[PDB]
Amino acid sequence: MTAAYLPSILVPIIGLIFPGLVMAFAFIYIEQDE
Amino acid sequence: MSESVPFLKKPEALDSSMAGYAGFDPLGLSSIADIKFLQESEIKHCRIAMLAAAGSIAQDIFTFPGVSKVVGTAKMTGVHDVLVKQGAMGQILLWTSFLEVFGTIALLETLDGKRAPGDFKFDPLGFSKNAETAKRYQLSEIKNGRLAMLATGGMVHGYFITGKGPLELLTN
Amino acid sequence: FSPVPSPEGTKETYWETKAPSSDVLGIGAGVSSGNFAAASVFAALVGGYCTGQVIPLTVEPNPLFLAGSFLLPYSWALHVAAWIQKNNGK
Amino acid sequence: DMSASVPFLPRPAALDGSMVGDVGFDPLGFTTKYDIKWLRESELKHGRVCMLASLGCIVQEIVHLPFEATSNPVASEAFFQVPAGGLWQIFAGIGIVEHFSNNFKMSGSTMRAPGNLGFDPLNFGKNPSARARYELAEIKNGRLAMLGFGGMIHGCFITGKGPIGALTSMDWHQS
Amino acid sequence: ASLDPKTGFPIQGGSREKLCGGSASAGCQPMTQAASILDKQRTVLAGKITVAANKVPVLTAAVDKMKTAKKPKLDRDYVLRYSALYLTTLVDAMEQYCLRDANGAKAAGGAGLPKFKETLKPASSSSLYSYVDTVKSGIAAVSAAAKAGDFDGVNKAAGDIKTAADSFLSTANPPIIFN
Amino acid sequence: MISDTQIFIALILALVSLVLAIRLGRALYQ
Ligand code: CLA
Ligand code: CLA
Ligand SMILES: CC1=C(C#C/C(C)=C/C=C/C(C)=C/C=C/C=C(C)/C=C/C=C(\C)C#CC2=C(C)C[C@@H](O)CC2(C)C)C(C)(C)C[C@H](O)C1
Ligand SMILES: CC1=C(C#C/C(C)=C/C=C/C(C)=C/C=C/C=C(C)/C=C/C=C(\C)C#CC2=C(C)C[C@@H](O)CC2(C)C)C(C)(C)C[C@H](O)C1
Repeated sequence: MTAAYLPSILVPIIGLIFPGLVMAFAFIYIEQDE
Repeated sequence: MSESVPFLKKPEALDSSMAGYAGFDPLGLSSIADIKFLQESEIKHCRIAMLAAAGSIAQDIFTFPGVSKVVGTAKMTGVHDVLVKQGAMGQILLWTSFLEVFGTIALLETLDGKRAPGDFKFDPLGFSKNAETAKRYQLSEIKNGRLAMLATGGMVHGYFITGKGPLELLTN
Repeated sequence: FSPVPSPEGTKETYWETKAPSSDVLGIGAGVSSGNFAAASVFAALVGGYCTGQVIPLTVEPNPLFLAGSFLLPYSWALHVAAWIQKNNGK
Repeated sequence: DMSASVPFLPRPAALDGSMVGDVGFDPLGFTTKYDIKWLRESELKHGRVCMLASLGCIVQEIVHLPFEATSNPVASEAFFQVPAGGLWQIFAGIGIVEHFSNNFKMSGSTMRAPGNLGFDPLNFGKNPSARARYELAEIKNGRLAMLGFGGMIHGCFITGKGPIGALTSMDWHQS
Repeated sequence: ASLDPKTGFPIQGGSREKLCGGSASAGCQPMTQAASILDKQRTVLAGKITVAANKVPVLTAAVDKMKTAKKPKLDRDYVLRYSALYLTTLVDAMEQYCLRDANGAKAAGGAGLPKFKETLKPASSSSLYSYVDTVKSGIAAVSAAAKAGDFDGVNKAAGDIKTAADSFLSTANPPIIFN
Repeated sequence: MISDTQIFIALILALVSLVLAIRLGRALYQ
């Protein structure tokens, strides 16, 4: 595979950090009074 | 009642003031379409047919320099095919399509009513400055144009049978 | 809920009479019932004749007989217009 | 009322006569759909590019820099036989010049007389009426050069020679 | 410095990052590039040739597997579909490099859109057109062997293509442009 | 085959789409 390193970089980020960040920031937005 | 067709009733949408009025509308086509549209269409068919008839006759009489080696035998409509392989017919198409884009606009204000049928204001030479000579020239344009439409049909159809072309068909 | 636009020249066409007003015929509102009825039969005969002449369809069909075959359904609309005009006194 | 250039057509509302270059020639009603200040700015900018381009076509066919990749005198073919790093460098520079001259503005933002970009370092427009005469000159030479450059580039696609070369030897004895 | 075997993209950096004003030094960085658009089209064509030629042993290796089998059939469909896809792509790219190499900048679009009446010199009058002829004959051999059932014929013919395409690249020495 | 540079072109253009998607979403959100 060409650029074979990309799945081992992008899959943990997309699968763990990306949801971990949207859940973290969505929680802040849904739990703020203003 | 109608002038041209005495048995038939006068066409409701047709009036004497309009050029080339003979009360001729047996099928009542003027009732179906807007009269200004038909009038512009008749004038346009007239002027193209006058050009076509004179073109048929002149192309019999003489030929412009060099056309004889582009096209040798073909006379009436055969030349059209030879010149589409060349670029002549395409060039004329492009420039008449330019003029007919502005004719599209012109017909739109005719249907808005601010322009008379066939009136392109193209009178460079002083031939319509009387409004009596103008009406006579208006009638002669319509009549010569109608005669030219029938003549263009007769010249091309004669070519379709014989291939002679108009004046050559006359001679033999 | 907001004004619904229609093209200019929109007129009222709802009818509860025997026949619709001649306005439902558009550009043919002034044609007589005799003229539709004769056009209706003419379009039916010519359309059927042209249709009949090309029923075994070939790779070279006559284009006038194809175009002339469209007169058969067009005749159906013609006799409906003939019935409408006859019942409006035209 | 009627159009001065197109006698059978009415005169477009957005022309009004005052604006330089008006002979009532707007048949397709483009002024009703767009702001005419933007249209004139576009027309002036187009004509200015075209005057530069036509002058470029003639002068390149006569003379070129004493280097290879500049020898070819056919304008279209010269565009390709030349370093593309230089060509993009011109494209970037044009992008810079466009920004500063228009004072970093968009279509609404640009409008200031249309086309008055301020780049007239010499005092040619001494008399303002002589300025007006030069304005009519500018648009007429620009309009002429738009058609003129277009003819040159399409001659070059057809003939493969360039402007003066295509004129001097035009094949009268064939299509 | 060369073209990637499978991708056909400029691979080596060429060790040229010179900003060098004055002499451009063919600085591979854009706006310092000394390469013409014609040179870049030539590198694209050479890249296509590399992909095709590296694919040539795939046919050679596939044909060898076919011959080795318990019963041998020489899949005429595979051999033809290779020739219709990879082999024809080689010939057309080789012809185009010849066209640019002979007529010059006109083939780069100087004469305009590709037309039925190309107003430029043909792919002939090129020193490397002979190599294009070799590949064309080889394509005919590949098809002829497939119709006949000759396993050895396909393998030799593909080898002829491989030598010819490599020979074309060596004589041409296509400019390697990374911009 | 596809080069890594070609993959990087796609990542640039998809990034441009991500920026435009944010702006469209912010406009819809008001
Ligand atoms: C809807 C489109 C779509 C989908 C479902 C996938 C799916 C996948 N891709 Mg992606 N990909 C796409 C488009 C898409 N691709 C495009 C257009 C590109 C070119 C830029 C890529 C480039 C790409 C790379 C380089 C890699 C993947 C990989 C993967 C796999 C793992 C997930 C990952 O790492 O994502 C990462 C994907 C990206 C960073 C690219 C952006 C994704 C698209 C453009 C956005 C789609 C947004 C969508 C419309 C809305 C989602 C929100 C939703 C809640 C409503 C998975 C099969 C990985 C893989 O193969 O692992 C085996 C990997 O390494 N993809
Ligand atoms: C969506 C993608 C995804 C990916 C890429 C992974 C990746 C992994 N999982 Mg899986 N997992 C996932 C989803 C995913 N998980 C889901 C949805 C579930 C629930 C069903 C699980 C449940 C699960 C279990 C139960 C286990 C794993 C394990 C593992 C690890 C594999 C074994 C290994 O060698 O670990 C070696 C791991 C390490 C050396 C530790 C690395 C820790 C990382 C690098 C630091 C992370 C920091 C943190 C995320 C930052 C947070 C930021 C903030 C925004 C939240 C690997 C890290 C195993 C594991 O944890 O391995 C120990 C394991 O036991 N997973
Ligand atoms: C000056 C100028 C103006 C202008 C203008 C112009 C160019 C005006 C041109 C007008 C023209 C071209 C008139 C030609 C009409 C031809 C006719 C009526 C045909 C009759 C043929 C018959 C009966 C036949 C036949 C035949 C048959 C069928 C078959 C043949 O075998 C035999 C035969 C040949 C006998 C305008 C108005 C624009 C404005 C301004 O003022 C400037
Ligand atoms: C404003 C001002 C100053 C200035 C300035 C500047 C930069 C002035 C430059 C002005 C220029 C470059 C004018 C050039 C116009 C070209 C034309 C009109 C040609 C059209 C083509 C034709 C007729 C043709 C053709 C051809 C065809 C199609 C086919 C060919 O085969 C043959 C043929 C040749 C016949 C500055 C900025 C210095 C400062 C100052 O404070 C204010």
